[PDB]
Amino acid sequence: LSLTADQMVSALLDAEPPILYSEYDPTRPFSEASMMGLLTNLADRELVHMINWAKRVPGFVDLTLHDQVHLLECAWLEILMIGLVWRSMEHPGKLLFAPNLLLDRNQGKCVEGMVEIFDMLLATSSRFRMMNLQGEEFVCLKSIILLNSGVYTDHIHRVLDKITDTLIHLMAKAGLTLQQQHQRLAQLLLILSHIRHMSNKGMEHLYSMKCKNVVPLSDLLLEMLDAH
Amino acid sequence: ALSLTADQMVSALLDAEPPILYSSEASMMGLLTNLADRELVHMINWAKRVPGFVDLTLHDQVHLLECAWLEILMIGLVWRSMEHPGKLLFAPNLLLDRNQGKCVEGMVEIFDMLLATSSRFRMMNLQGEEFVCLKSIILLNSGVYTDHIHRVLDKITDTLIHLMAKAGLTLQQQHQRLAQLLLILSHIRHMSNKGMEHLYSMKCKNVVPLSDLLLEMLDAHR
Amino acid sequence: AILHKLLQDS
Amino acid sequence: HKILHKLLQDS
Ligand SMILES: C[C@]12CC[C@@H]3c4ccc(O)cc4CC[C@H]3[C@@H]1CC[C@@H]2O
Ligand SMILES: C[C@]12CC[C@@H]3c4ccc(O)cc4CC[C@H]3[C@@H]1CC[C@@H]2O
Repeated sequence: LSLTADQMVSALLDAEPPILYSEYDPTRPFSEASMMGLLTNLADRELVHMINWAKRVPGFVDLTLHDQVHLLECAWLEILMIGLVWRSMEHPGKLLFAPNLLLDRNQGKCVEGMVEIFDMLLATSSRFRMMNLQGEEFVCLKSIILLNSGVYTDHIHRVLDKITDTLIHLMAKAGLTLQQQHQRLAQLLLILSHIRHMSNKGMEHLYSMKCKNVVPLSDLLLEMLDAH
Repeated sequence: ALSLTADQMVSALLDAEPPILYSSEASMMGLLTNLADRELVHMINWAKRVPGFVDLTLHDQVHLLECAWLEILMIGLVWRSMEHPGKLLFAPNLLLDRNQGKCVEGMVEIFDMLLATSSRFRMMNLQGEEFVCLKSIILLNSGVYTDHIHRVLDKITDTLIHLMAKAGLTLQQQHQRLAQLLLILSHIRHMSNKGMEHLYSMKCKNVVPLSDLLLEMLDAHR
Repeated sequence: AILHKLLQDS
Repeated sequence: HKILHKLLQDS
């Protein structure tokens, strides 16, 4: 709560996880199983970084382990997805899962029911591009998702208020008028409703794959999925 | 629509509000889906009175309502239940406490989320004028990623901020409260998606008859 | 869909 | 306890 806006931004920028590579193997064609394998193997490795990133989000480590578990269980796929959409901004029509795994919508058809989710992710990437979403805004949004998504399941709300001040500060510093500031704040936060929707559909899809024995999921993923 | 003042926007949304309708596992689902079906007809009229909405093509109106209908039903339910801690006011003659959710498989989890949202509404002291703005935002936002709509959305944001300024909040307080209100829409989205999953499961299990309209709304979500 | 008609008749 | 519960500690 002590942190200034500039300190908050620096903290969040510093905590950013790396972009990981997939285990993509260009020697063989994709199958439904092999693509699901790549994507879930990637998610799994990302998760370990996500856990350590969360610990660096102001206020998170003050919570009980149970509360930390609950927030990450609620938000993990939302966080993976907003990360994906951010990575994919400078690649119209494609999703940059990894630098060696850049897929267009046609490749999503490889997995039953996946292309619908690709389409939503692509539309969100387009919206980010239309808004000219900045990196400093992105990290604020990602932290908001972590702290908000499972919060209704005061300390947390104070941090959330601090991130709001931070978003407004960034916008003011960028020269937006006062009216433009609350309008953009709203536009950015309404994106979070769409990210929630995609996460819910993505979770249903993943559950479907598991229940059809399409891909072996790690114990961690099984449990993250089971929390839903 | 883009011409209205903040006060005129509030007035229009207040005027447009739907009426409050009246109301075993099979009978409870029967009551709930019967209620929902009748509410849906009034929702369509309300939507037509949300400024900007009738400017849209028929195709786009249908799409927005198909996406948002359960979110809209739920935020209304949460609003009605605000002054009744621990209960959901589905209708004035169907006020259900938390444990009656157990009467239907998988329902109490959803009851719990709705109750938590109502609890959040209370702790924020959500106002009626704010509520109708939020319901309008849900209608226009939920399916919108699938420019004049974004201009109308900006106007409703303006209207929310106007209401907060009128209420005496500082600039800093306005921005913080705007954020708090909009973040609850993420929770309402979550609840609608869970509710849709539940309704689909009940349909498959033949536990209740559903109206042609409801079946249509449900199948819009695949 | 009935939705279409409701919108038109509203 | 959940595996996440463990990862939140080790490190
Ligand atoms: C969860 C899925 C696999 C993991 C995918 C992933 C994997 C890694 C990542 O960084 C982002 C995403 C978003 C989409 C996710 C997919 C949506 C459906 C699929 O089952
Ligand atoms: C859709 C369900 C029946 C209709 C319910 C309803 C019915 C009427 C209403 O005004 C609000 C709601 C919210 C919750 C809905 C339920 C959630 C699960 C259930 O299937």
